[PDB]
Amino acid sequence: PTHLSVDTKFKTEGLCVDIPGIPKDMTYRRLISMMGFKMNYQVNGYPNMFITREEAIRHVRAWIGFDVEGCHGTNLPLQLGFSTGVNLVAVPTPLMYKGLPWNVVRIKIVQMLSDTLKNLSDRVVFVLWAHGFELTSMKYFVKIGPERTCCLCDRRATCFSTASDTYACWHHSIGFDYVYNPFMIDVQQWGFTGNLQSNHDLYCQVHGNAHVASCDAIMTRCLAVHECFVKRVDWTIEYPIIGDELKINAACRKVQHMVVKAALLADKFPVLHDIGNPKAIKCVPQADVEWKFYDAQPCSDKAYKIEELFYSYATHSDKFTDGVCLFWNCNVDRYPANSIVCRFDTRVLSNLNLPGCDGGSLYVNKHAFHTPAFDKSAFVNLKQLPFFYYSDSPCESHGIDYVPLKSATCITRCNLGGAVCRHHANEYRLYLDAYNMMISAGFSLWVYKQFDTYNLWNTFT
Ligand SMILES: COc1ccc(C)cc1NC(=O)Nn1cnnc1
Ligand SMILES: [Zn+2]
Ligand SMILES: [Zn+2]
Ligand SMILES: [Zn+2]
Repeated sequence: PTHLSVDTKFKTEGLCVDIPGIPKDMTYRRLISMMGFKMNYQVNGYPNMFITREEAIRHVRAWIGFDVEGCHGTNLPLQLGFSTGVNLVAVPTPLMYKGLPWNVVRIKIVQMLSDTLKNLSDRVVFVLWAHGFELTSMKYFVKIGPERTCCLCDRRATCFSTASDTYACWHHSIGFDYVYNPFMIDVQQWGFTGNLQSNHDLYCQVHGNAHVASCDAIMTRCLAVHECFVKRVDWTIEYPIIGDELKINAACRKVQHMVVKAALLADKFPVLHDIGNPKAIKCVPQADVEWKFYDAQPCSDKAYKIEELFYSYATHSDKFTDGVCLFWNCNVDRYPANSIVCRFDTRVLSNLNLPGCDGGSLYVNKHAFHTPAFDKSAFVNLKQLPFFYYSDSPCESHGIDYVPLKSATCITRCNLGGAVCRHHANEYRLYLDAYNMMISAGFSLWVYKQFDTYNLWNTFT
């Protein structure tokens, strides 16, 4: 059970309005044959055009919703819609394009998928709510065959060119006209009652139905993400490194240690309530503070209600008002005023952050985390945490050329003494790099209103 057997049954009830008379008994093998594709008994890495739900989840970065609506089926123009917002009209002679023949439409498809996916995935997975026309239109822009490599690099081939008779990956496909060996999954096969809009609207109010193919393509991919990442969550699935994952995670651990350590030194809290990851470790192991941990896995649907995080049933909760609360990526509706908070901003544009369900986003870095929509009102009791670098380490070099550092936010004994030493300047610039990496990845930092770095200077006496 590695791939989806071509002899698996495909429910054809969703297909019978575009294709009336379709057999109720249908296998993937017969469907693929009906679509105009010949697998010809080939054991070359492409056993089926269609993939399992499990394989689709492993390749979420490759998901592109796809819908086809009949504008007028051999003699009529089709509107091709993609979860990128693109609508192309193909004539058989929110971005809406005018009627053009397939030979030019297919060039645009390859360009669009290539620009969208080159930094996300080695493939495309068309996410469908299959009614018939999307499957029968594939033959006009898709070619299949054995698994191949790019003509310019070692990556797998995702495109084919009839002009040059060559294959390319998403990075080297300029001028290519066919999508080569794509994958697809039909959301309707999962067992739903009612149409696409009725199932999508149950979970999401951000995607409306403006009655174009791209709206359906968006809704289809949204509903798929809800089913695979919101209601059902899998933290055993690892995802490849496609960008700054390692640097971002390392920056996150540096910022956390810095901010929490300085909050403990500035306001000397006697107790810290660490609410979040059940596998969390003390980010400041040498701190005096009474460290108390509370387990809450990342919320993937709605933000946790703060009232429910403290709901102790028939017994008393701990006194959250005593000391400080640390919410490191533990997303709540409204933070207590005595908090240190790291909250991922779902609106961030990046190769790690994919569009999600109901305003939320699917953040993919080692694991997939569907995150609830960033909401500014969650931080009404707090303020934005300013950048600062703090260090009590000795002014000792141990060792990359140099320019003297002048900064009001380098909180060290040397800067108090009038001149930042080389070590603390090197460490300040590295910390500032890590800090900017974390902010630009989408993370935002918030703190209790009494926080003041001026209180850190007297820790050097
Ligand atoms: C669902 O939460 C609980 C369940 C049972 C019990 C006994 C306690 C809690 N909570 C709790 O004490 N949270 N806390 C965090 N910072 N101050 C208080
Ligand atoms: Zn290539
Ligand atoms: Zn939606
Ligand atoms: Zn120094």
